[PDB]
Amino acid sequence: QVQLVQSGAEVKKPGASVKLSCKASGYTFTAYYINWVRQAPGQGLEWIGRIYPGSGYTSYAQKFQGRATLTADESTSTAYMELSSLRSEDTAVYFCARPPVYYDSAWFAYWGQGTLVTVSSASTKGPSVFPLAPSSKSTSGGTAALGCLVKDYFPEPVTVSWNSGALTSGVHTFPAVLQSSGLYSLSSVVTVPSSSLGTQTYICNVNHKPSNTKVD
Amino acid sequence: DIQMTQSPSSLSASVGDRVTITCRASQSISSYLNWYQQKPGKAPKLLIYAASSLQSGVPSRFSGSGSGTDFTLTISSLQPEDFATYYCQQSYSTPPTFGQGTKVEIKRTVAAPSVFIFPPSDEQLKSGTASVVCLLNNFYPREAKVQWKVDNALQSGNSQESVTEQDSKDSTYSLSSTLTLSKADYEKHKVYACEVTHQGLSSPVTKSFNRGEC
Amino acid sequence: TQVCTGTDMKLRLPASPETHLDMLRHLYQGCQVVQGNLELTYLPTNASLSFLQDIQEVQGYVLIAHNQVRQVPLQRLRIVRGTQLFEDNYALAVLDNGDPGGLRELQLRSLTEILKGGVLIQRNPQLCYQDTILWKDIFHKNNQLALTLIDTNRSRACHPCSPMCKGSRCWGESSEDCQSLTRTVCAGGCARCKGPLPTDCCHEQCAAGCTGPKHSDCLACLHFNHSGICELHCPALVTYNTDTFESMPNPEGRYTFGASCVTACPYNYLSTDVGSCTLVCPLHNQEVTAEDGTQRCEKCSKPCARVCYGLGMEHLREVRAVTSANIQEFAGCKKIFGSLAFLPESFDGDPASNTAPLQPEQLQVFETLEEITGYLYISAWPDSLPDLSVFQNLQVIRGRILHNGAYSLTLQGLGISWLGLRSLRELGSGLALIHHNTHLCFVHTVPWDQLFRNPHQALLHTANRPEDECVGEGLACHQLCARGHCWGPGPTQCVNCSQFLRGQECVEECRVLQGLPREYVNARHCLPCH
Ligand SMILES: *[C@@H]1O[C@H](CO)[C@@H](O[C@@H]2O[C@H](CO)[C@@H](O[C@@H]3O[C@H](CO[C@H]4O[C@H](CO)[C@@H](O)[C@H](O[C@H]5O[C@H](CO)[C@@H](O)[C@H](O)[C@@H]5O)[C@@H]4O)[C@@H](O)[C@H](O[C@H]4O[C@H](CO)[C@@H](O)[C@H](O)[C@@H]4O)[C@@H]3O)[C@H](O)[C@H]2NC(C)=O)[C@H](O)[C@H]1NC(C)=O
Ligand SMILES: *[C@@H]1O[C@H](CO)[C@@H](O[C@@H]2O[C@H](CO)[C@@H](O)[C@H](O)[C@H]2NC(C)=O)[C@H](O)[C@H]1NC(C)=O
Ligand SMILES: *[C@@H]1O[C@H](CO)[C@@H](O)[C@H](O)[C@H]1NC(C)=O
Repeated sequence: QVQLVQSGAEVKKPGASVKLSCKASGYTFTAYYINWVRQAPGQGLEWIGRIYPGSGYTSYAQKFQGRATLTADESTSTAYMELSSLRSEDTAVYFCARPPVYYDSAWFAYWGQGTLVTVSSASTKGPSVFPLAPSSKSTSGGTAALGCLVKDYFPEPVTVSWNSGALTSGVHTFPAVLQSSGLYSLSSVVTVPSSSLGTQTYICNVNHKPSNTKVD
Repeated sequence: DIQMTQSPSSLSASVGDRVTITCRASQSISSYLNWYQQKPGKAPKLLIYAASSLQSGVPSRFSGSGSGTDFTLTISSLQPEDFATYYCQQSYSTPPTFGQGTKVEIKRTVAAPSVFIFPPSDEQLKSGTASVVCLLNNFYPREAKVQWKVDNALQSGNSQESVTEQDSKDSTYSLSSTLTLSKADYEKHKVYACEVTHQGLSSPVTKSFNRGEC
Repeated sequence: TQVCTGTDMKLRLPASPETHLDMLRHLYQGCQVVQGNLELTYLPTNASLSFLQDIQEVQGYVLIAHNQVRQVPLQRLRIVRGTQLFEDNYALAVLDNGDPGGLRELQLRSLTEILKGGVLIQRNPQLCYQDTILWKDIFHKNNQLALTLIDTNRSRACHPCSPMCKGSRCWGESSEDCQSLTRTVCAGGCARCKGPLPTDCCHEQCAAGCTGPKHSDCLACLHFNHSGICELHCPALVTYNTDTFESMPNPEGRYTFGASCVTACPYNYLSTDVGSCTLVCPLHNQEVTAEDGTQRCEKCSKPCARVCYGLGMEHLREVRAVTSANIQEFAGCKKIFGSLAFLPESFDGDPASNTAPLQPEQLQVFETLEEITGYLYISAWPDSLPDLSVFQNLQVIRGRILHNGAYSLTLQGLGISWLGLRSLRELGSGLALIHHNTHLCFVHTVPWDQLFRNPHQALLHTANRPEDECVGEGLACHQLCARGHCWGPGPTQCVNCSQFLRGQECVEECRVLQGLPREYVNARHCLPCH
């Protein structure tokens, strides 16, 4: 399969640099333009620049001719996007895409699992995991609700799953909300049958990359 | 840079209806337009590149047309799987620019919210601060209101709601509120209620519980 | 021959576009090494450029600009030395190729060496694979600071490289268009190599690439090619015996001609004491012409005698045309070292200095002229004068300097009726361009093939007076003109006189005993006696 895997979903201090990698596979990496598009939370798409691996030829926009250095390795098949000086307005989710058939065309298919980049001065804190035990009040006729709770962590995001990605049927993961302290918080519940309450065990999987925390 | 403008900004229609999203350019574009479909939490997918030319894999119900200033994205039969923010992109000159996006959300029949309330964990009681979370599940539309009545007394301001995106399957939203308080202000009352006013409800559904009763 | 001379017209539009393509076909056909610049400009979409297919080396720069062609066959172009540079920085300029017409692929699959200069590729709406090339590998080690201004402003989509291209670096869409690295993959400190191994490293004297470690396995020479051998210098013409250091001639000695070692300088070239082939002698030298026809440069101990310089030489270097402010400096000149250009501005004077415009009578100054080293350019000529008979004694135009690097004889936009160059018997080099002369005849009556000295020469002619109109009227060669060869009407314009030329007029028989002072015969020339 033709895939693009990005890595570096972390938070950086304002003014510092950040190098985002973009792994490639399933095709000749040097044969197609690897361009970068960013999108702020709840905003539109913005095109940074493109680069042709094998030659190293780059094409930037006037907004990023001072920053955003692009590279490429034939041996490791990686794009390695890198900004020099970060701003508060440079907080976005960075994607790496490539054209479908032609190498220089400006329509993008085969995108990658983008990595979010937060630019703020506050410290990186780990999330707290609290369970939501279903009582007699939460026992419906044939169904029952239960979930985990993530509270007070400064940088997004968090990968929340159930049974290592086995229990996905009837699951709603809520988006995080910014509290008074400036620390996000969200929830994630699962609609399980009441007849199968005491039959199966339910564990929430909370994965936080910016602080490297895995609590189950 | 060439400014791309779409219309409308938001749109709602039922399953089977046709959708017309108009994209306007601030410069004459010779059919160098591209369309995308970005679902929440995922990267966009190339729907229709270079005006009319459709992309492989993309359903045939997606058609593109237009030239010069105005264009048009068309969905002959709207489906629940078509819930996403649609962007248009010009490929005329560096840099390629996008629009603000057209967030199209489909429409279904009225669905009543499944009200559920969970007591604050005992592990959160030893922390010094406690909060209460209520659950509203699988309801359309997303027009709802949740009031926190503690001992028959409204507690507003100290609550934050978090509503998910529209489901791609049954087209139903889900809401979650959080009553942020302290432990010193927590154990002075016993009854915590969850009152919801929704379209699919003839009377405000109130499901409560009592502290220290399990 | 294998070696041809480039041009020097740059972006300047061709005066005769109807013959512009026929020029390029005469210069480069069969040519492998281009001494000078390879300038391909203003070529229609329906142009056949199959004469460029042999060109391996270009000494100057390469200019491909303002063309409608989709393909320029330069697959064998191995090396661009860049001794001259377009705009002084670029060894390869690809500009404004378009108007579907337009250059699609460069296809320079042999170009692996650029000794001096950068690459300029801009405004090519159809060109692809320009940004797929690692240009840093083509540039020489001593040219790693060479600029690169490349524009990918395309109006079409481009297919990727063929799966054979490892690294996806190509000059086109074919499998043969793959770029072969010869610098960036070299082991150790090799400037050029045939692989990533130290055994694949090529000799220091090699240029483009190698086929082996030897200095006889090169694809191109960095300096000089000594009969299949790449060397830093040619073997000196002089050997000094280590006792007393007397100079004795070297049997293995060679002259430096371009980037190759020759046993003898080619035609129309001069041999110097240093051991080189030039078109212009060094300072304070004179041209000693041997009896066998060969010419050489010799240095003078005592200051040289006064020499007559033409335009483009010495004190007339920056002078555009022959005017009435320099017309007297050609007076009494039998041989002119330089060129003669007659523009429209020649015949309008200077009101601010009360200088009268050049008069047709003053042109008789060139009556003593017998040889021009540069070229003869006439784009303007007095309507009164029916011919170029003021150059009636001119015998040789060397063409060591060429107009736009191509033409040694240019006659355009004149009102002359015939030529009148009865003494002209040699055009040492360069092409001849005679076009747009409304009333001009006696052009096809000239044995042009006799004047040329190499097969890269020809006569480009158009828009003159139709030969059908010429022969219709009584405008044909005189009966006494041998083989119907003449420069004009009358028996005073015969190339070859059938019998007994008297003075400047051909007669049928001299009066040896008929009354005209008993004219005695001396080598077909009638002369007075007693
Ligand atoms: C450079 O070189 C290119 C070729 O490599 C030259 O391009 C060709 O130029 C010639 C010039 O004579 C063109 O021929 C003319 O074409 C026109 C236009 O043809 C159109 O209209 C026709 C209407 O009847 C139509 O039939 C044509 O369709 C063609 O293609 C289909 C394909 O299926 C084929 O089935 C048809 O049979 C046709 O062949 C096309 O749509 C045409 O009107 C001209 O007719 C004149 O001449 C005839 C005979 O002299 C005369 O009887 C008519 O009354 C009329 O006066 C003429 O045929 C040719 O089409 C060009 N081809 C291409 C591919 O461009 C180019 O000209 C060269 N340039 C230079 C500067 O030299
Ligand atoms: C150096 O010059 C020699 C001789 O001029 C070239 O050798 C000739 O190469 C051609 C093409 O391969 C052959 O057809 C000839 O027979 C060769 N002649 C001789 C005498 O070998 C040689 O290719 C030149 N080398 C370079 C690097 O230019
Ligand atoms: C690209 O070329 C077109 C015309 O060929 C021109 O209008 C446009 O300005 C060019 N763009 C750039 C960035 O040079």
